[PDB]
Amino acid sequence: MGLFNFVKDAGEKLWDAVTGQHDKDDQAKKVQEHLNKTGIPDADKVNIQIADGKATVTGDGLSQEAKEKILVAVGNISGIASVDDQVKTATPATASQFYTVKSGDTLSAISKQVYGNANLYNKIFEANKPMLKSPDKIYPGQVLRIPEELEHHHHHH
Ligand SMILES: [K+]
Repeated sequence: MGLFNFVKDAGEKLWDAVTGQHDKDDQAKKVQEHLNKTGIPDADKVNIQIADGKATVTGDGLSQEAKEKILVAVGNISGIASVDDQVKTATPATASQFYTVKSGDTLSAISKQVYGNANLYNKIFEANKPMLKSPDKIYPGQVLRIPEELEHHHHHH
């Protein structure tokens, strides 16, 4: 209900994660820019803070999908180990799970893990977008956003 845990070393290499580059809001700056570069929706609706590697998102008035959306992009920074969600939602949306890619897994393999079916790799990857590069282009530490598999009966191919 507050903090989310991520990988640290894994994610977009925005800065020199070896030390933290320069300063707190500068680290955040990269993150904000990163979300704008990637094209993360509602990334302007929120706000990002950085505490060495503990990022904090805030904002209000978006959907929960938008909120977590930012979390993923912010929590997938090389240098960021976690994201403190402080952003508020104005409209009802479906909540998702967060799965961290392990060394050897593919979008399919993890989809099969989270959904029970690998064919749902797209639902994840496209949801991890535009943060995620490509399905088989994941990387160890990629905490992919796992949308809620509504009605397990049918749907899944
Ligand atoms: K990270």
